[PDB]
Amino acid sequence: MLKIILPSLMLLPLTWLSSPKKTWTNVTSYSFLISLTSLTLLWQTDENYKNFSNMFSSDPLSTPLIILTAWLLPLMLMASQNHLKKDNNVLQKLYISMLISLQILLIMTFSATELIMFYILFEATLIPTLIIITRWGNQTERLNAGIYFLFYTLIGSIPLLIALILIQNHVGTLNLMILSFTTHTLDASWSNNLLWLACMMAFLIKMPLYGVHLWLPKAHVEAPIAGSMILAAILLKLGSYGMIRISIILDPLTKYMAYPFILLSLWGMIMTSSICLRQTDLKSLIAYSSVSHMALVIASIMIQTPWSFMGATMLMIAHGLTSSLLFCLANSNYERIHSRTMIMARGLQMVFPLMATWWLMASLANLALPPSINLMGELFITMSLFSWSNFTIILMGINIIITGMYSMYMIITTQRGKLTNHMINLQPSHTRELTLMALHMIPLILLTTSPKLITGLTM
Amino acid sequence: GWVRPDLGQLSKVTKVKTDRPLPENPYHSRARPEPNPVIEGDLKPAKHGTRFFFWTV
Repeated sequence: MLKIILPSLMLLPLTWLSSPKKTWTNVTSYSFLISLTSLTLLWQTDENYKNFSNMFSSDPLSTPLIILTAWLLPLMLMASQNHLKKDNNVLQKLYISMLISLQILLIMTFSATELIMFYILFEATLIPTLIIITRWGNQTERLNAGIYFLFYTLIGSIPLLIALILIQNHVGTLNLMILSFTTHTLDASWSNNLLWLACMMAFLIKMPLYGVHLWLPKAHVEAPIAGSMILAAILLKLGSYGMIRISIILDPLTKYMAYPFILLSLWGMIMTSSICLRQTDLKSLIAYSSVSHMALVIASIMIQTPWSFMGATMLMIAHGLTSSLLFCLANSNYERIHSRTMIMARGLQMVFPLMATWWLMASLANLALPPSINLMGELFITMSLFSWSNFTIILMGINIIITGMYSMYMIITTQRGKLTNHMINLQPSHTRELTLMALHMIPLILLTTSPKLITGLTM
Repeated sequence: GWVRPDLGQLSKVTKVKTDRPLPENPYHSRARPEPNPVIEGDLKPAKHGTRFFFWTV
């Protein structure tokens, strides 16, 4: 792991000491190589997980998030290359440094053994995101968005610190291997239900729940792009990972402190997908879809079954890839029209007949297409929920219907129709922004060809 | 034959004796409580360094 996060640190001098004309290239290529060397930790020939030190470990839940975080960086970096091309070189390099800092801190999170390491890094991730959203957003609502996105997190996370501190004072170590093998059943009192809530309602904010999600549209809609990629791809999964790690020390309270959150997730998933059915803003449509997806992950982690954790991991990775892809696809048009309004430009597939295939595949990923790690996750958590209660499929099916609807409606009212003939500024395409979608989709196909990796702790 | 003392002869200590003994323990002092013992040892490095949160060394 050290061999993954030291080169990631060396990517920063590589930015600052290189020419202005040979800085995107070098850092992009070397980031791809970091992604390559982040495959050694998929060499798990055994059941025992990979401990490299007291600091760092890597389980089959860590490794996909690690690899995806190392893999997104070149994509963020190339997507961020048309805008801030007319920016001063120092400003460019500051953007690069923030993205690399995100990479490093997120790898450290997913590789951490203790919960306090994970805490300080889970919170250090806020500073790059806030800077990216605020200094490089295009609109004026970015400031309120940053405030929301920061303070929801901090409100949720201060109780988390208090609970971790309590657990240290009670057990002594706060390490995840030892909390696994030494976990006392809880006495089922209010003093422990508050502990459950303090441990959970930091991650549940970040995933997010439907009661608390207003930070995610305001941020996705206003972050330039790369912030949106990350905020859709791994910052939401940074809560699911934490829940999967911390739930082991909360049994048996999860059997009854989970009803409200499963229920909120399910109903609010339906609510969010219905919103996606009727939404003027494309970058908000993607965001509400992300809420409607992560709600299933919430319910799944609450059920704590093998099928459920499995499907949660699958849906995590799949949603991350396809959501980053859809944000790229919307940015591709926003870099020309400079409008997020979707019904503005609605008759493409004449000018962009190849991007319109990436659109289609991105949507089919989004809706439940079977030979895909999206439907595998959605199906397995549907099966877990049916085992839990047979009356949940009534809601999952409504979601499936609406999720076909808003995705196909997006495709239709953006591509299909009559071309907006008043748009002379529809430049043909960028090889860069075609390679982007290819690099988002080719992993989906590969992982569908081999989902033995993309499962989690339980398979 | 009583001679008057000169200027500074009555202003000095004069070394008496007596059949009396010394007073053993004036002030009627009680026994003193015993101080807390000192930890005898050649001190070593801290066991696993700082037991702080997650720092190794």
